[PDB]
Amino acid sequence: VKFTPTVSSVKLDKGAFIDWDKLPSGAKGIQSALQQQAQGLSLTDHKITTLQDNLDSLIPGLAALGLTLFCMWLLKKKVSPIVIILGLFVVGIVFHLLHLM
Amino acid sequence: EQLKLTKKDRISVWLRSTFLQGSWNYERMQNGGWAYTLIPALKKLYKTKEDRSAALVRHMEFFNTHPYVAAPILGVTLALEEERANGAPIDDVTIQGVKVGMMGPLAGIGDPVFWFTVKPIIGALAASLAMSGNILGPIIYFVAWNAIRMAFTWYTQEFGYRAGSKITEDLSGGILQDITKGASILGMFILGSLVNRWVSVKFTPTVSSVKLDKGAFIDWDKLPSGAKGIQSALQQQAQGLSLTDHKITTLQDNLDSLIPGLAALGLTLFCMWLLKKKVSPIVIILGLFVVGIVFHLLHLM
Amino acid sequence: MDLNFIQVILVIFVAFLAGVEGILDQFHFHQPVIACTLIGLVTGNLLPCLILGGTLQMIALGWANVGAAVAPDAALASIASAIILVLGGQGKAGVTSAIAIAVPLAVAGLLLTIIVRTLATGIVHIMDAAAKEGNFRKIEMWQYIAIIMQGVRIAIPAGLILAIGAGPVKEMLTAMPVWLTDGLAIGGGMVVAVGYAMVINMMATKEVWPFFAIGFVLATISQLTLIGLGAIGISLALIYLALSKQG
Amino acid sequence: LTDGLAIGGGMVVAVGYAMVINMMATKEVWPFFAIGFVLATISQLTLIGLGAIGISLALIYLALSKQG
Amino acid sequence: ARSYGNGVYCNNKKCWVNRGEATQSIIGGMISGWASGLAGM
Amino acid sequence: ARSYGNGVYCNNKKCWVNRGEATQSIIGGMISGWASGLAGM
Amino acid sequence: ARSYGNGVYCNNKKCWVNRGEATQSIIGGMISGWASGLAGM
Amino acid sequence: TSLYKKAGENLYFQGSMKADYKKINSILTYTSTALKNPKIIKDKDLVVLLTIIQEEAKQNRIFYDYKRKFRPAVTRFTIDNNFEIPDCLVKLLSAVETPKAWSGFS
Amino acid sequence: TSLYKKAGENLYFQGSMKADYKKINSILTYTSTALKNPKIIKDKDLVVLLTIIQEEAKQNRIFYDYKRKFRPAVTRFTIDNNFEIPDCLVKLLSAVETPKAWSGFS
Ligand SMILES: OC[C@H]1O[C@H](O)[C@@H](O)[C@@H](O)[C@@H]1O
Repeated sequence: VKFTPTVSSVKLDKGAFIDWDKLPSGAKGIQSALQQQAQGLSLTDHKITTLQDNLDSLIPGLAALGLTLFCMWLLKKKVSPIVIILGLFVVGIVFHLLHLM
Repeated sequence: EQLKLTKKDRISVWLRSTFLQGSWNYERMQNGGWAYTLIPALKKLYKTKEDRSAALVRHMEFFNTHPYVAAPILGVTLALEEERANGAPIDDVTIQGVKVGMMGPLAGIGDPVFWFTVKPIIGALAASLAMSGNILGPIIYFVAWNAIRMAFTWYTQEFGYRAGSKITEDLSGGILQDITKGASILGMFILGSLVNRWVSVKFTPTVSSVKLDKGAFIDWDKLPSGAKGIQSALQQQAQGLSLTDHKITTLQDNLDSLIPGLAALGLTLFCMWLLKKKVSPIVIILGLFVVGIVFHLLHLM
Repeated sequence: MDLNFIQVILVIFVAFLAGVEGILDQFHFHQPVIACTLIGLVTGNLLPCLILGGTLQMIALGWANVGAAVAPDAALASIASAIILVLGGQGKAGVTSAIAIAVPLAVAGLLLTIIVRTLATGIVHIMDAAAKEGNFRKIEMWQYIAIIMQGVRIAIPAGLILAIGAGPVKEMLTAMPVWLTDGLAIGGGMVVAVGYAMVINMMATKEVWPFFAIGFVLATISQLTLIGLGAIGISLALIYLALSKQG
Repeated sequence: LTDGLAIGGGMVVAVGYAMVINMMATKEVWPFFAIGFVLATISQLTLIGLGAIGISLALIYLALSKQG
Repeated sequence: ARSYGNGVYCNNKKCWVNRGEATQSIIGGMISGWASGLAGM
Repeated sequence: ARSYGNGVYCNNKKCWVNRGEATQSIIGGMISGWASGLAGM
Repeated sequence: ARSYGNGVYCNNKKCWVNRGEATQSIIGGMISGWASGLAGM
Repeated sequence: TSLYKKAGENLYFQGSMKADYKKINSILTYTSTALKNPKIIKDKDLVVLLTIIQEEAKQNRIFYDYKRKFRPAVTRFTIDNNFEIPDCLVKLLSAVETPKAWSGFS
Repeated sequence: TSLYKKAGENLYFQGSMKADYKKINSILTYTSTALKNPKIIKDKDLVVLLTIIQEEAKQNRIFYDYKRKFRPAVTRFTIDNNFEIPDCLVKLLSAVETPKAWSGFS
């Protein structure tokens, strides 16, 4: 259960990205870029956060666990598993059409 | 009460305790050194030549412990034999009982302290000093190790002599079962970790080298120039694109796909089975060396 | 090459001292730092022998005799490697070949000390016969003889290496194949499984195997250190004991 | 349509997991489910390692329950 | 580089010690020795 | 690439199998099937 | 950057909040507070 | 020349030699004496180990205590018996094998 | 001026002031009364805590309940006693220290 949409795209400050414009030339530039990447500097000047990132901030697999628990509850309510399978296919198609998955 | 062990006799016993492991046969390990250590004491205490022989035969029985923690046992034995020579009713069973009941737990507590705690640290310090060309390393090792050894042996021997079997009845009981249980659990855990991490069984050969598709490698030929090219390469590497157009999979990769350390665990279990089958460990060590050489010759390791 | 009569005698004496402390194991003259540094001092090659001793002591930190199970004999490894390094020239740069040959020499010394510890049984039987007579002098004499024999165990290979002069030593040092060295390194890296097997067999029961499995699996997390794993094991043992005493 | 069908097919397995759990879930074994779920988030642990951990935990629990 | 245990490595011309691996080896040997000694009483 | 389970992926022109994911799927199915079969007796 | 807790950092001219660290701080404080409150009855 | 054969055995196997008769007879006598001791009888683990040793001795073989269990059991019995040991257990302390080499912990 | 000294103590240590005699006498009286209550006697933890408090009061000192144990124990006793509490425990509820500052969970 993976979610595509992005919730925020902030412009990060001057000292947090590599700033390829001000970079040495040749092997020195490659070394500087690798060192800055190792220090944690972003490869771009914008920090994009997705809904999947927010969900994984709590715990990875949260949506999968929720879907499994909902399926358990539906099965307990005498809903046939084939209806649930067809509904899962339909939900996948719809969420793809809505750019949610 | 006229027979008393002076400080000179205790000093002689403490000095002779250096030769505790002089013989070390395989059946009664430290019996000869234990009997040799006590000779001045049994020489002063006993005189009739039947007491001498009886004491010697008594102290030639099986003995084995850590050579340093034998000092309190020596002191307790000195006190007990001094009492026995004075007419006290310590006939034969108390002395051997004290010896056997002390040699076990004392060895089990003294091996980790000296062999695996103090010696590794002091030796590591000395080796670090010596590899850097400093002569101070061996000097520090010798001085510290010998000072600790002699001080511990002397003070523990005196404490045991002045206690006189009291420490035996003071402690020891059902606590040694809980300690053994917890030690066994921790040992199994840590030995599993050590079998996973320190048994080095690595396989070199590759099982497959496939040519991966166009969209899975960086394609350095079609890349920007300058800092833009470096940024594009770093971004593509972050996305998981391979640095080459071929994906090489090794046998070690396949083994780690199941679980890392599988070959080490298998080798350890095979060694356990071989040891159970009365195969001597030295044969297993030589065979492991031979297997390493052969596997290197066959490009397997 | 330059070893005169005095230096040969001193080398033999240092080897005998290392062999004696191999069994006595009190003054630790058999440790690689002490033995290698003494060989260097008596031979005049102080610095390379000191470096070799430090390296071998780092290698031989965990060589401990526990019960009847004997560790791989650091004494012979140290003495033979130092003597071969001295005889082969190339003092500071020859440490690598000495380190490569040290471990097989350690195993050979382990075999030799097993043999000598087996032969000590006859000496102990003679000492029993002496004790049946109350003879302290005979017991002391045979203890001294046992110590002397154990020292001679190491003193003889040193004398043999000295007899087989520097020529053959150098010719075998240079003619050592690389594949042999790499295979020996691989084998030495695999040796520790024997000690692990012995320890596990000592403490293996069907009630503690799950803890072994848990430790083995948790060691696959590279971000966990050994102190952390030990703390986890201690905590698990404490919890198991607490839940077992109430039953 | 093809991508949505692939997403749905990737989501289908939750039904089988739900049936199995419903069959074998009690309030005494839910903690083991939670422990396995959390430990699966460690990507460096393989499935054989997780299975070995589960088997060891079951053995320890049975051993500590037989003496009670 | 050939590994020789306790973090000791050797080229064809030089030997050195990895301090982190040596420390880990010392710690692990200490823990295992304590556990085996106490378990064998 | 569209994922179809058991390490099977398909492009718009080609299908392939990831061997590692396929092996993991087989192992997990084996463990889960054994556990569910033995738990349901 | 100077850390001030709950994901709050400040330069010599600007202050900002790390949202992930703030969320983790809230969650951890919640769990610890619940546990300490219930354990102290 | 029996010592050389014993050394060869110790370097190769366990129990591959003749297992000389006097030691076997002594082991049998001491195990029979120990199994008739009520304090020893109250100790189940020691009784099991002594029975194993006696069974081995009945077939002219020496017990290969590769698990290193007999001597800690004797020590436990001695500690539980107010630090007192019968002569039979003292003489039997030197009747096991206790594997003779190992590789270290690192 | 005793309140200022108490504030200085609370900012520095615990028990560094005189521990005025009236409070100590009241604590002694109520602890003696409570330890003679059969329902309280049936509660072992409350008896232990009251004994600790009484020993502290006998030396003109106030118990520093840095573990925060006394009041939850009194609450547990009250709940187990059909939600009823003797007057001695009510008066002793205000006889501990309960450290006066902390840093938060984050
Ligand atoms: O196990 C205690 C003791 O046993 C034997 O005597 C020898 O291996 C010693 O080195 C060891 O310390």
